[PDB]
Amino acid sequence: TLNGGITDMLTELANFEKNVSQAIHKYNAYRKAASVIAKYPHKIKSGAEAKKLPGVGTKIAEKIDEFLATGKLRKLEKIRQDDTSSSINFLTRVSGIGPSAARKFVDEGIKTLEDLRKNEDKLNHHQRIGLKYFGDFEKRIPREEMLQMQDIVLNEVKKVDSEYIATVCGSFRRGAESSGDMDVLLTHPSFTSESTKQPKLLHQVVEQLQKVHFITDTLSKGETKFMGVCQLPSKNDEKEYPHRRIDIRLIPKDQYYCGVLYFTGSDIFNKNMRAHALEKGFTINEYTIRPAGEPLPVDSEKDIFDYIQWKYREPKDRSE
DNA sequence: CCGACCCGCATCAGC
DNA sequence: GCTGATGCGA
DNA sequence: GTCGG
Ligand SMILES: [Mn+2]
Ligand SMILES: [Mn+2]
Ligand code: NA
Repeated sequence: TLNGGITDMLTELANFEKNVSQAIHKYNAYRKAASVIAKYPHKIKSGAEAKKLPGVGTKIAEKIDEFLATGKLRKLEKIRQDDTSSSINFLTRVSGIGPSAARKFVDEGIKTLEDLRKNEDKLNHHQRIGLKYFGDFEKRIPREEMLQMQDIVLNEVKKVDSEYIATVCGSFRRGAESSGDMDVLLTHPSFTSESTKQPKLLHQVVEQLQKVHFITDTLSKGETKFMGVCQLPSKNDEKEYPHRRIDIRLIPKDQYYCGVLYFTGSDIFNKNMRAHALEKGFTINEYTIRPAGEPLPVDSEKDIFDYIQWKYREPKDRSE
């Protein structure tokens, strides 16, 4: 329920705008109208009614009519049948395949996972992992596993250096009963915004997690960001836990809190809070919040909230 | 009528 | 080689 | 797509 009929239709319209139309802003517009209609409390019984809401303009209001009147969106119907667009859309679901490669692949007739597997040369490194773990990466990871996942990371990071500070942020920090990836925030004293008193700080952590057979594959690895694959150690004659995504960020200690607010999200919430900082006369990024002038001081997450006249929303409520 | 819409890493285009 | 643009995903 | 200059 919950105007679910509309919000699906919108969300579906959005995924076709990103993946097929490569119209990133129409995608955002649709998801937006969707997240708003989702908060509206009433059963929308009219396009005009929905048009009262912000984010709902005419076109979406037109579409709500066709939907409410026919239980169907003839555009969406056509799109779902369409071999080309159905494929470009599907392949996006492989990490490393955005809309741009999706369309290359379908142009050359590559349209399925089977077609991808027997085209391994035509896949860069990332897309080859994305295929190899296509299943696992769409599986949700239970909080019970998030915890097992947390222990290993905190345990191994301190084994490298007792001065590191590692914080699982993301859906996890928001109490969510299950999460998609493992987002992890990392800080060390040598790395500050002012200076980099030690190198390989991220590397060390990655190699250690890789030494203990926790991190199994790398998608992208820089000085300050890691994107990777990891796997709980299993038991004897027992099923192998699924392969899971993990993102590690090395934030300057001085900007720790601007990084927490950011890696905690949510993404809809983040753009919702960033878009309110601009109108309140501010710019908020994972490092700083600026007036764009000099770095405003920060020693709490709420500090950022008051700056834009926002009541502090406990991490559990930033699920927008 | 029209422009705006909230950064790190890999790969590629081009010099 | 190098820089800068683009894709992709946080 | 939607909104505001
Ligand atoms: Mn996450
Ligand atoms: Mn993530
Ligand atoms: Na993808």
